[PDB]
Amino acid sequence: TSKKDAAAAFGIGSSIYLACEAIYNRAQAVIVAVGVETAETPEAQASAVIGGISAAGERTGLQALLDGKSRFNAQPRLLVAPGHSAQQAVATAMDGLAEKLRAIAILDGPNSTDEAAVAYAKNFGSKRLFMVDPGVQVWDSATN
Amino acid sequence: LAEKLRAIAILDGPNSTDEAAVAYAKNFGSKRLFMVDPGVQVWDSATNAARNAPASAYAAGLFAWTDAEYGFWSSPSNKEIKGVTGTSRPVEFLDGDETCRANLLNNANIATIIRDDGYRLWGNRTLSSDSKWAFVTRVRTMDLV
Amino acid sequence: SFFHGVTVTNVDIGARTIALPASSVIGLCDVFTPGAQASAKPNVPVLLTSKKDAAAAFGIGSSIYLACEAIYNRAQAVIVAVGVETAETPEAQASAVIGGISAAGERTGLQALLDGKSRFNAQPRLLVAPGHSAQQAVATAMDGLAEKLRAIAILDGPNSTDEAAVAYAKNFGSKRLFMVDPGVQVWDSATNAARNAPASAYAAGLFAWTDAEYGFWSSPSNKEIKGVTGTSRPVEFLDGDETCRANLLNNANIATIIRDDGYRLWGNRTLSSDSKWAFVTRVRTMDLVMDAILAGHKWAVDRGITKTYVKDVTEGLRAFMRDLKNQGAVINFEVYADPDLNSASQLAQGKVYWNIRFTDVPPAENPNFRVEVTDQWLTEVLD
Amino acid sequence: DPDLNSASQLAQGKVYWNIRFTDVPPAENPNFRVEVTDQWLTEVLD
Amino acid sequence: MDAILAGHKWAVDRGITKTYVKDVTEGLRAFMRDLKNQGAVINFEVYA
Amino acid sequence: SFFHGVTVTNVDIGARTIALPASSVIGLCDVFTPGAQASAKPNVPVLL
Amino acid sequence: TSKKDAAAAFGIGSSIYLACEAIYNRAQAVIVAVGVETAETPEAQASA
Repeated sequence: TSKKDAAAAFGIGSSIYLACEAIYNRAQAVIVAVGVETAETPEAQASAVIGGISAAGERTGLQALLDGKSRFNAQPRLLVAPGHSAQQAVATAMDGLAEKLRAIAILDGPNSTDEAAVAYAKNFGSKRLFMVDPGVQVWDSATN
Repeated sequence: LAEKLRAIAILDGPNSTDEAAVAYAKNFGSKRLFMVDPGVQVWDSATNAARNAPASAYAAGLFAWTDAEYGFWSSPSNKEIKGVTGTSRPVEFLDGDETCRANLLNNANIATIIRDDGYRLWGNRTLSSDSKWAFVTRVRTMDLV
Repeated sequence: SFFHGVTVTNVDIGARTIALPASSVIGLCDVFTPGAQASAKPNVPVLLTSKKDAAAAFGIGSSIYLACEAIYNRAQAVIVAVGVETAETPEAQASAVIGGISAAGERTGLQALLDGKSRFNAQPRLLVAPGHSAQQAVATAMDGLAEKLRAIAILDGPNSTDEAAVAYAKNFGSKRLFMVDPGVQVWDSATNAARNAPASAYAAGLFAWTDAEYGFWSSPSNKEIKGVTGTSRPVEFLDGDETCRANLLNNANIATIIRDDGYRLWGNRTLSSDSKWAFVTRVRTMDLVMDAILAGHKWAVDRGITKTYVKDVTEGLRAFMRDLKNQGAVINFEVYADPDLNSASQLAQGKVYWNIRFTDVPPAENPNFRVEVTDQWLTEVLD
Repeated sequence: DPDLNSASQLAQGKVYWNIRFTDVPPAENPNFRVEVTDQWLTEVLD
Repeated sequence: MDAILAGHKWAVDRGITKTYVKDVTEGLRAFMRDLKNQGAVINFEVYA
Repeated sequence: SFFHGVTVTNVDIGARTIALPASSVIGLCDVFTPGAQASAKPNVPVLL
Repeated sequence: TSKKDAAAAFGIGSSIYLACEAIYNRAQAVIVAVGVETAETPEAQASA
């Protein structure tokens, strides 16, 4: 529920705290953040964000957002996986998850040319998908 | 078994070209048979890559979704298939051309997956030799009333 | 108990909204010399949206940048430009402009404009091959291409005498062919002199300017051409002579560029054999309301023919033509589901028929005035 | 059932009824027949 | 006959809408009315 | 299923307009002297 | 009836849970799943 709460939970400087910093600098919001461990390859990173169900019988990746109402009484309405939603597999997993929550899954296309943005937006056809193409250039406090 | 339970058996042919799928659907000349030929390409968590799904359980998810939102009297084609990152042997349907290989597959009473990176179904036809029962809406509603 | 609890449903039975597909995308295919200053491969389509982007893709001074400079100095349009390489013989130069398909199944020449919607979401409506449309081989393959895109393939005849243009326009007889005969004499800043332009891209910018200024239902046949300095082989239109040299080319379905300093387009007729599809306004408005309906009713492909389905397609089709009628595009209309075709057998096969009759706005190419003197009111100066 | 409910079968004690219904067909081919006429051109006079 | 011929060269490809014939006629009635109260004509009748 | 999809067809059943071909085009044939100042050939037609 | 019960009954990595994940990602339905063991010969896996 605050910017200091995200740095206390996920550590300051992580790639999900940098998304909570992006939200709390503009609005005063309430985030149900999942947080996954950093996988080795960018292929196996998409396994972590999509997730599924663990061997212990528990949802892991984006699927754990369905516990937002049963555990916090906060059902999410904006589904954001920043950076990983540019992959076709994660954006389709968040496509059907946005109908299990009646949420608006805010996608973001690839940061390449505009031809590769219309070719990416021609894959979805779903009414609960909002796509923001151009990559924002923001100041990094780590690498200055 | 579909005549016993009054169900609709959702089939799927091989992942070869259309010449091998039309020749497979000619064996079936009865209703309660729904053919979805082109294989859905889905992402696998084990190999961390794409996997050719048989695309028989994705039409079943589309059949079970349209009965919740629209109803059992509604055809599940022109509705979005979700969880799909593409189609093995991608089917062409450009604007309205009858020369496309999508309409050359629907004329064998075979539902297809047509859009760019495969995001909807295409076809209402069952594999029936009767002109009356050549609709998956009429077979689903007669067997339910 | 089918369900024990609250059932909140979204019925989704309303009428939809039909929009127009922007009517102003220009297909271009002209030669250029590829290298380090040109960032375009010599057969792929490039989406040029500005004058600086046409120079960064094809290079300054190329024969296709000079056609993009012709459009962007008159209008502000979207150019889907292909670009090709120079052939050694002009007999085999027409084969590179037409193209066809490659060894890898990729369309190369003018056929690459069919990828304009699948790649850039911009389907071209003006098919312009400047300089190469004077050959009959390119223009026959551009008319057949204009039936694939529902476009108006803008031609330009040879810059010889007027009989060479009448004999060139006799071959076609197609309603998607708009021909501008006299070659524009334009300033060339590469040689610091005045060259002769093929006068096809200058009429392309006139079509794309009136769509942004007066609408897609408006003929460009009275509007100014900006970039020119004159006209090669000047044609004559004096005041009101129906036997002028300019009017005899419009009578042979050929548009012209008439006045001193060459600043008017004159002619709104296609090369149509039928007198129905003569005006380029009626051909343009028909392809725009046949493509808005086709690409706007992709929601209604398996919705189920109920009584409220046909009633909410028609009332969403009536509102499309009504929003065109007060806009000025059509005069009146009559949208109605056909009772004589929507039988109980045709509905059972999944076939529903709708009729959209309408009248377009014809361009007033000949306003007559019948002036007379009389002595009817002569006894009115009496009190 | 009009052709089966006979007086000779009423004594058997077995009357017949028919349940017919017309199912909603999916609109798999929504044709549009759009034409350009010159009927309302005289409407442009006042 | 030359004021009308050289003064209506804007209306060569405007398109026949209801406001076109309205504003050519009512732009032509004002030309003859400005001739009537100037003294050139006595009366007029301009109509499509 | 002979076609699955939207079918927009222009039926093209209007009544066509007929125009008058040419009021006065004058065919001429009289003698002349071909040479330097005369740009015509002594048998081909010349549109004047 | 849910994705948890389809993974509790058959386990992840099973070919029938991959079918149940295909249904529950799109709809929310009741699945009567049988589940069989893998046969060696594919000529008799259809008989299984």
